[PDB]
Amino acid sequence: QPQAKYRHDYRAPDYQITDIDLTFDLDAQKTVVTAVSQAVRHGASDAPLRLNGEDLKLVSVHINDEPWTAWKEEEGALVISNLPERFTLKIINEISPAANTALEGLYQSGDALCTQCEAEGFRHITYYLDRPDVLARFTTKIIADKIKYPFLLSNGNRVAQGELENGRHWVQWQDPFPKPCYLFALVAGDFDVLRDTFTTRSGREVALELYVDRGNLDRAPWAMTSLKNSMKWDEERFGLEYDLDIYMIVAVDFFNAGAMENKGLNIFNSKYVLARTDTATDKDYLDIERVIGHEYFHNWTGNRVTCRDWFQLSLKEGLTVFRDQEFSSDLGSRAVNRINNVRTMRGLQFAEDASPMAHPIRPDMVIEMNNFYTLTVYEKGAEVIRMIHTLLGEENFQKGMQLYFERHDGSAATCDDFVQAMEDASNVDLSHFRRWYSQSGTPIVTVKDDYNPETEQYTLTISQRTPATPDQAEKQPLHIPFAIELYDNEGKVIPLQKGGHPVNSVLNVTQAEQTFVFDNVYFQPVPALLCEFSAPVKLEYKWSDQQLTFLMRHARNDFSRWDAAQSLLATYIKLNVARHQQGQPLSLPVHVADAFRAVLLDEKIDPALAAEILTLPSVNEMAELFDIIDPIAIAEVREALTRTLATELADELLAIYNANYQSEYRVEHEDIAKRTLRNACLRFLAFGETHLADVLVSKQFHEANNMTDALAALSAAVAAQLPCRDALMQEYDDKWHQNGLVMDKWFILQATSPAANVLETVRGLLQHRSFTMSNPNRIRSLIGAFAGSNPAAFHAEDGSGYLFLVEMLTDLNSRNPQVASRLIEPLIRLKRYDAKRQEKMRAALEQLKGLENLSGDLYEKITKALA
Ligand SMILES: N[C@@H](CCC(=O)O)C(=O)O
Ligand code: NA
Ligand code: NA
Ligand code: NA
Ligand code: NA
Ligand code: NA
Ligand code: NA
Ligand code: NA
Ligand code: NA
Ligand code: NA
Ligand code: NA
Ligand SMILES: [Zn+2]
Repeated sequence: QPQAKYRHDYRAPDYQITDIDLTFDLDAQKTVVTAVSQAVRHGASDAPLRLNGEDLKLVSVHINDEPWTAWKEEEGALVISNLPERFTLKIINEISPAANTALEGLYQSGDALCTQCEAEGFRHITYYLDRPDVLARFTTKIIADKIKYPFLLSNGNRVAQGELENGRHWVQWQDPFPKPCYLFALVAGDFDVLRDTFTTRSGREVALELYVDRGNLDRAPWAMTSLKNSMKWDEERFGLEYDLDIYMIVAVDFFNAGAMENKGLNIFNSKYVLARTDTATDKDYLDIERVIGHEYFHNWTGNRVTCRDWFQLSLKEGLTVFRDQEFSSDLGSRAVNRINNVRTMRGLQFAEDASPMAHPIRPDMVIEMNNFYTLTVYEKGAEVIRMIHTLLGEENFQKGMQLYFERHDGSAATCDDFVQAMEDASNVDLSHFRRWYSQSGTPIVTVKDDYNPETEQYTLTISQRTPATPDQAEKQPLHIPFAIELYDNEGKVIPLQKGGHPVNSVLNVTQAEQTFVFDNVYFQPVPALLCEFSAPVKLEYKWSDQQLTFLMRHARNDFSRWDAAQSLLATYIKLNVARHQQGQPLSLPVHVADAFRAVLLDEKIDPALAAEILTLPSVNEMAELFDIIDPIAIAEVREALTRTLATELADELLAIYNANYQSEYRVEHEDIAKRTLRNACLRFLAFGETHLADVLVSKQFHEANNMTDALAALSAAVAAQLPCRDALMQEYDDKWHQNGLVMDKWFILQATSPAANVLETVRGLLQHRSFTMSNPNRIRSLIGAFAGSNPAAFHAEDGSGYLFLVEMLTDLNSRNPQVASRLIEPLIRLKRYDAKRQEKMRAALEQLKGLENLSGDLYEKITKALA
């Protein structure tokens, strides 16, 4: 069952493989793989070649065409001894795509065959040096039944093709860029193809090809459009062009993650490709955009420069997430992007950094590498890259990117290499900054202020510390870029300065405790603190309600207005959760409701921003405010708050809802912002007088000319338990049952229902005609949404949620351990809950620990959780 691997153990490989020639005789039941690799020894003469392989049937081994006798198979490996220094290795083996339920390696997605090799899936295809610092030039020949698999795709360009007897054919591909094997891809199947072209700024014409299941071609143009937008943006912002002749994307229905950046042949979860205005929401459109961009941006940050080892995952993922965010932000509402990314950081990643699974963005220890494709590596990773950007500014940051590619193009690099490039290009010292790579947990930054009217000085006294996490007992101060702005009482910025000279508004918070003194502060300021969430930290500062509403009215950056609103609410969320636990109803000062009233009626606020201020923090974001989480109190308080605001703001809500009506549906940023505001008003309106609400919601649902508006109405019906809910839910089922992606939204609504009988409805749905345990998207929509997005039901006092999740994980552990491990995450958070909950959650985890054939993926999490 073991065994953890450790970053500090990295060693350069004893052998390299420079070129690999693959042939697949493809069949669902039995695929024959022939792999001819050119190998070179780099380590000691007597070192055996250790190849990784899993679930392979070895047929033969030859070395320079000599059948080899000096080898043995061991657990996960083929160990070949007594080799020359350079030689040709030839392996023949068999695998069975149809048996592959874990969806790693070569597997079946409906009638298609496709691959997923990151992290360590290639070893499920043949015996190989399945480690990302081994880089080979691939040539791939695919042979298959012509009728079942008319399209035979791999990385690169087509260099040969032929027909064979018995209705077979083949295509051979060649990719000139050396690659680690996690970037190998193969697809075989029968597809509709949308083809288009992008012309790079230096005049290279790239053929673009999007492969979708037959009948899905009508849902492809947005994705193709987003790809072109991605290519253009990476040229304009980063100076990067695509480096091949063709760019293929294949949308498949059975896929564990969102998508995969395989060189020239990305494979996508169809969730992040398929859109039409009646099937997909504005959010889907902007997610498709994000993820198409992300995989495209990987071509440089990931493919042209790869990872020395898997502990360096954030080198590509943090950076590529930063890039997808800058892309979304440049194209759309930068404020909305930042706000949402901050909501994700505070509401979801902070929770992980306080969990038993906590790790630094560059982990030190890993048992199952698929457990480290995390909010931390990705989202916190990007926040770290963004801190570098904050510290260097754009021009220097882009010089660091240039030095990074100039030094590392065509190699496997480390996080440390990236930091060094940024430091050397910029001349900004990032020694201390590197500690963000090696330390887990969320720093807490404590600020106290003092204004001195005699000296006309404002002084901030800033402290930091990070609590211990289960993985690390010593913690040390980080280099926290801590952006401020100071406002006079009319809302003007006060120049920051000291002893005659300008001071940078990004303060360098590097120690446990420091003081910063600003001079020439003629009037007592109101500060904005941690502007743009300039570091991924908790901020402890004793805001007055009035300072916060002042900021809501006057802060220069849209984000600071939002964030001031969140700090205003936070006090009253905490108040009312304590009240709720004593049986006391919601209490909200009049002046708080008035601050949201003012936002509804301020004509000068960008509606994109108004919408976000009028979107209350989620139950996950609310949970981050507390030492011990009470999910039932949080959920009832969020409901009560919503009903309070609905009552107090009813007329203003209706007015803004009506004013933002749009007869034309467009996927355009201004339109989206208006719709988002409209629908934010709708959420409150749904909790007004019952009949009025029922009529308004039902009308939106029935008269919508797009899925954004239909879903928002259905969601509101569900959330407020309106009388129309059952009829609208049944209508959506009747209309959409045949469409998995669209039914996923309905599964989410079912799983997150506040109805008393939600669990029972969810169990029933395991037999629904649109549900299947074979499909990860369906799993995550129904089961995962219950456990992870309905904490109130998941954490029902009778413990029924935990038992339900145990039953589901008991199946998934064997079927698909990666989706199992995603779904176990809520149970591993047990120590945030009260003792009675902890006790039932430990018991659920102890049941799981006892499973016959416990996957490594779950073993890792369960062990940390029970510690
Ligand atoms: N492969 C990623 C998603 C997309 C990406 O990181 O490139 C994951 O498995 O979570
Ligand atoms: Na071959
Ligand atoms: Na073996
Ligand atoms: Na990836
Ligand atoms: Na990559
Ligand atoms: Na923008
Ligand atoms: Na595994
Ligand atoms: Na994976
Ligand atoms: Na809000
Ligand atoms: Na949380
Ligand atoms: Na906008
Ligand atoms: Zn990625």
